[PDB]
Amino acid sequence: ELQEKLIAVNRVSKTVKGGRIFSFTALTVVGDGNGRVGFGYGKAREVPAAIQKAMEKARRNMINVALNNGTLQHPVKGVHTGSRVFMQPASEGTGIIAGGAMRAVLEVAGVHNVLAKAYGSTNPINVVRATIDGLENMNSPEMVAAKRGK
Amino acid sequence: ARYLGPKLKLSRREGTDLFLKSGVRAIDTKCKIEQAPGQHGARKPRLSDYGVQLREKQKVRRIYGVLERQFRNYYKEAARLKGNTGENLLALLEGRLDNVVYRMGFGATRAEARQLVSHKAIMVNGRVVNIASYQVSPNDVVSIREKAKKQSRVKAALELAEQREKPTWLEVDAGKMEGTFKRKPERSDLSADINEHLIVELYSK
Amino acid sequence: SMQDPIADMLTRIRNGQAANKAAVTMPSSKLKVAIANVLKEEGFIEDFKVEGDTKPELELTLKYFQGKAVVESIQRVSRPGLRIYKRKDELPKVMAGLGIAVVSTSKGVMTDRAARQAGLGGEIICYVA
Amino acid sequence: ATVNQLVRKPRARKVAKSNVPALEACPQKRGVCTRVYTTTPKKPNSALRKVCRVRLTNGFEVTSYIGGEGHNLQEHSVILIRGGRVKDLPGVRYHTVRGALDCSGVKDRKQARSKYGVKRPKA
Amino acid sequence: MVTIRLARHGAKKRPFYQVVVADSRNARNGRFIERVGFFNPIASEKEEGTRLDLDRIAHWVGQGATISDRVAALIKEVNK
Amino acid sequence: KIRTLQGRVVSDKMEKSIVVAIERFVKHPIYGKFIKRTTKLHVHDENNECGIGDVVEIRECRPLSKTKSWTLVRVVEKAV
RNA sequence: UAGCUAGUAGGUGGGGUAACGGCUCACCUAGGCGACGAUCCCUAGCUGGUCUGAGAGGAUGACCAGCCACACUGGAACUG
RNA sequence: ACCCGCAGAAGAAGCACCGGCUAACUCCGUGCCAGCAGCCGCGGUAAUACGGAGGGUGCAAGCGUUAAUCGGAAUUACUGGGCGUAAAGCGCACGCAGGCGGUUUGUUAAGUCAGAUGUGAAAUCCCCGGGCUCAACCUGGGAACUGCAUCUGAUACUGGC
Repeated sequence: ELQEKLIAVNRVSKTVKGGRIFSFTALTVVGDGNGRVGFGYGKAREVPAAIQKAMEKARRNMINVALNNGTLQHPVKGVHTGSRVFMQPASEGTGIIAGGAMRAVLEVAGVHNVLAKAYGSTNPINVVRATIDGLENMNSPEMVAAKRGK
Repeated sequence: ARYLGPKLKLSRREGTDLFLKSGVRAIDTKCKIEQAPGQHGARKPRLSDYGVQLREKQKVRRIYGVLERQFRNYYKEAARLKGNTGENLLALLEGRLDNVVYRMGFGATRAEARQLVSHKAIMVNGRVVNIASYQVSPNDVVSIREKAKKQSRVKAALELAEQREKPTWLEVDAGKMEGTFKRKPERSDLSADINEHLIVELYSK
Repeated sequence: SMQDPIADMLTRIRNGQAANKAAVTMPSSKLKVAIANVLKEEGFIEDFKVEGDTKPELELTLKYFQGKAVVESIQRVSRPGLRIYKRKDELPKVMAGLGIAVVSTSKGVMTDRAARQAGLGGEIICYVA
Repeated sequence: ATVNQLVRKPRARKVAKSNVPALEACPQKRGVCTRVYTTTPKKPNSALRKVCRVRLTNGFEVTSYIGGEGHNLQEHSVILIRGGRVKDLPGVRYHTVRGALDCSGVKDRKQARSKYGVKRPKA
Repeated sequence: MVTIRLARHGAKKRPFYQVVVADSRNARNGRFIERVGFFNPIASEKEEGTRLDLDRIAHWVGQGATISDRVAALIKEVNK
Repeated sequence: KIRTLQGRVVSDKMEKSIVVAIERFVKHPIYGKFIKRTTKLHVHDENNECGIGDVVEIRECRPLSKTKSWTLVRVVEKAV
């Protein structure tokens, strides 16, 4: 059930001998709509080929989580450099909310409502990979029974 | 406010049917959809993300003819009681009198239904109506006045309503030309192409 | 750290599980052993041992089961200067409801679950996930 | 990070005040013309920019831009000004507007007439 | 000094007419001590348009407050 | 019971006045800490049982002088 | 803004007032306040509330609720 | 107030914008000139930005345009920040008030929380009615107004002895 999302795509400029050269770069995520997402970055000549190089990175590793009520099992924190992400679980099917640099990473994994926020610097690659670090921060079940609840 | 271009220009720019300038031809003729696309879209643009966004926002507006200040008010009313703006927004457009008078078949378009209310040809709960931007509720009864039942445009609109899928939100009888609202509409029971993916994220980033 | 020894009690634990250690040690007090039983009663620790009398020390054995760490967050919120007080119905639900808050009341420390039932409020001791 | 210091020295903030301070919170102000001229030639942008000096009853004197094609403004003529930066001019943050007893109107204009104020051409 | 009087309500052209106990000082519509009924002019074409608390009114006028002759004539409309 | 306060005598020789300091806690409206606040008043005495830096118990009475509307009841430490 | 009072700082007996008060006439003394911001000029009435925002905070009080002040501008008495 | 008719399209559409951000524009005119803006700037003979033709795009009895107040502004950080070098430890030692202070048995109970008695009026924000073209509004009931004043209780902890 493979699904892909483009988050951002732009051109870049670079210095060479006595001048400059232009190229394309993309930021993407890929997931299964039910438990996993992977993140990709990529640069190339021609824009579709840059996007495709990012999709191949998003397939190089995926993070697999146990989503609960189409939302988070518990609150989570994710960090990459200056970009800090925090997420509170959402109630009543509503609460979405959050910009594409958080939302796109979760709408590809099967999340329907989530109260995500980003803090610090807003480079979207760092925010997306901090959202992925927050998905490495979530735990699985509802099995260990060590707390009364809830 | 009005639209002064040919009403099919909108559908020909969209490559999609918007239920505009309708009558006893019903569908496709001479709508020229993807046969006369004009000067743009053939060749469909990529453009900015701000495209869908705006051109997708206009497609969910112009299908109900609603003005931006109305659309922002319905987004406020759809953001009530945690009902979701991707869902409870449809009830504020589909439940509006210029859509109800159209769904009942008194007008062939939402414009023609709106016109019939501005011409005082319609009643709601036994009283005449002149405001078409008004919400209808269950047990409200809507009907055409005897002084207007013989207009050829209504005659055609009722023959077109028989060529259209019947709604599960309201009833109408062709012999009395009277109909009653029954239940407020639902996404998986409206079962048609209207947006969700943008009406969940308006007026914010 | 002697100017806030209960903030230091949480620091020693937060850094102890970050180093993935089994035992955490500190100087002992009536409030630390009252809190140690709350931490044992929530199962973050499996033992609290007092040694010395005669330089009394409190050693806490962390209860590692079913994966890494014993807590995800362990915040104090109150401070000896900036004392934070909640009313009986203003007690927050920690960790989206999967965690505890602790209050000192007017007789000694208890969890927000018990403070709710008793109809009590007071000063915040910790919020634990 | 200590707790009682802002009782001794409360922390300060910057208020944005005005970039057009002579308006005293009004959309326009009336004053008198003291000088009519053109600015010194500046930047690789080559043009002849039309300006006047305006004196106000509140103790301000400002340089203001004369938009629209062609003008005949005299000295001592009474004029109105509106606020807004123009970076092609030196430090100018005011526009002098065409509703004046001595000042000429813009001619040969059929579109965009809500600015400057021009009546629809006959025939 | 204190009168059992009318308060127009409804601002311009849309009166609601409430009957209240109020001082001769200050306000002419609001600021009242106790409400003792209503005289609503547009009452859904029903007889529900008039209400009067005759027991509390009798205690206010007994204790020394003025009752308006306009309200004394309206006591008949609530029977009696 | 009557309105009483306790405090320490700040200034004790004023013929028929003594100056007392009254201490309490209050929350700072922005910085959230409960801080100490001290208030001063003049108290009437004719019986001379106290001295500077001694502790007294006082009651409210009638206004008599600038900031003097309170009077002395008893001394609370007395030894020294 | 680094100076500020001086019926000010603490007492005594009448007279005035519904009544506290250096209200008011006498007489008995010499202080009192302030950098932990006294005090004085510039500007300005204040508030239910309104506006903004997620809130804190910021802005602001017409209009609809509630006080004060003021009556050519300055000044004096009566009546109560 | 409210409601119904009469012959007749009858009297009835304008305003801004069109490279990048931020969508709609091709062909001409001018040619570093003339005039635009929020910012780079647009303009020298093939200028999407200026002007003109024909169109497009948005709003509509309006449309554009702005001083003045907030948000965005974590860009004064109380919630919510920084101090090696971007913005900052103020050249370095002692030290009174101020502020801070280990551990335990008593004790005061200001602060705190608890409980109770008063208050947070009329409006108003929110939910649902009534009544006037819709709605506003004017009104009816709920829910709020997380606050505030006092009198008792408890003393974990801050102050105090």
